[PDB]
Amino acid sequence: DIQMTQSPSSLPASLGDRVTINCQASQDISNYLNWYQQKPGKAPKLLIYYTNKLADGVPSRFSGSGSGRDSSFTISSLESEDIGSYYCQQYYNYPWTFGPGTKLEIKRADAKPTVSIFPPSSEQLGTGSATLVCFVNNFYPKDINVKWKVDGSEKRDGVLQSVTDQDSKDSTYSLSSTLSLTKADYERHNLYTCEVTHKTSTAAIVKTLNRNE
Amino acid sequence: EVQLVESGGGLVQPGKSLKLSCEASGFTFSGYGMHWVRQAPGRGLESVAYITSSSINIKYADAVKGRFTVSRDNAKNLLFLQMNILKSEDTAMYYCARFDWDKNYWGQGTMVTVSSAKTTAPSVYPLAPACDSTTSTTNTVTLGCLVKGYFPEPVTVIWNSGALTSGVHTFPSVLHSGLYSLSSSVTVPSSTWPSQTVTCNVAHPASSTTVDLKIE
Amino acid sequence: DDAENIEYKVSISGTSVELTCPLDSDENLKWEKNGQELPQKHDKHLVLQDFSEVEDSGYYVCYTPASNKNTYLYLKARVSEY
Repeated sequence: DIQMTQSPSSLPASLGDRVTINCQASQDISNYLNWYQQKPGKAPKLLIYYTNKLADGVPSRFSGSGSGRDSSFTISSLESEDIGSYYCQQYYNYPWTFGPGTKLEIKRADAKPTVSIFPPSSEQLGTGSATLVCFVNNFYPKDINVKWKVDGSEKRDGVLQSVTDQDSKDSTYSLSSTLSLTKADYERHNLYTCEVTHKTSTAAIVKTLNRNE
Repeated sequence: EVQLVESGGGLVQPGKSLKLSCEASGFTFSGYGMHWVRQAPGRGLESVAYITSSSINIKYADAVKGRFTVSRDNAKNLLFLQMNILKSEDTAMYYCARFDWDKNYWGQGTMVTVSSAKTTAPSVYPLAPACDSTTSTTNTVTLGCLVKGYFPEPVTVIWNSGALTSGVHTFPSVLHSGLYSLSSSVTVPSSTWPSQTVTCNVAHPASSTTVDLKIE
Repeated sequence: DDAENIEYKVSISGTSVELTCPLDSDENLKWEKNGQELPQKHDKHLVLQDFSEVEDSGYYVCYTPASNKNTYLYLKARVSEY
């Protein structure tokens, strides 16, 4: 039972450039290696079979290389549609050992997030729960870790950050931060803040909301 | 033309049973070796089982070797996977496939989820401000929808009953305390709201609950 | 658990030499007469009509993209030798 090494497991790259992925097995696979393009939710498409050999109707640019205990793969000049997960898999012995999973991130220009802060719903406050929410949308680059400042004090636990994949229309991300709690701790403070930690603007921004308004 | 259809997955509690059943179309199935493959979310892709054209030789992946059992009916062109003694490892999406030397036939796949957890309906709460609700960002009211405590996945968020899909953002499910929860941004100018109805239609499959909470 | 992939059956009938493969019928099956692959030859049974100790003799490999166990088979007369 063989084993696959994919390097990298995130390849943010500009469009139209020599993107290279590497695969590595335990013992010799004797070229019986495949490559796939799994886009969104559904099934992975085969791209290259028997390493060198390109499959039916796969863009000329895609080049399967490497032999013996190793292998590689290269989108000659990364085009718009080539964005998504890439997998190497072996066919030397059953079970077909599969590769980890390299994800192609389309490198786009930079974008300033749009910070929207929300007060826990009236109906929710009534149920006991008082979970707070904040949105930071349409931004690039990737890296941001927004914080919660409940009356000047950063609330460490009870936070639930969630980020989307690059938006199809512009390749910009999105982020929702869910500050979970009840009226037990909520009814103790009045000024609420969302700490925007990004290079996109001059320094770092916040959007505040003080309970008594 | 060479269509494949994985049938009957969904939730199950641990150590139970499940029969997955792929259907072949457009080929000499009768005499074609078949595979069962899974994509265990996050954990990646995995081969599950392989059964020959005549069912003479069956090969299982080490992880399932034992508890799982592949079979086939060459008359009704059906590939079955007989999963028993299920784990949380076995929580994955399963596809049945024909693996050629140059071709690859995958089906749509059925999503199998293994958890001791009970089916939970979701809490649907709206989102809009009143303090630092300073006029309009650049002339844009950003509005949310919160979906607290639901199990199992998924849940569909339709803004304005699917009409308004222009500038919407529905962030993925965050599992906390064995229960997923999601958020949903919708952005229209201040000319659109509160002027018009911006209704958030949340729909869960399991609990079969369809909320339609508008904002205040 | 189940039994794996068996071994070759060389039947000979004067002119011809049949070659029952260790695998299954599979259709996706590949037959290889020493490096050089066999043109759309796919059943478990290969009939080497009018066999020649030079032309039809050699190393034989029957393999599916499953049992790539790449199990040889020598020939001419004495099968599975030097």
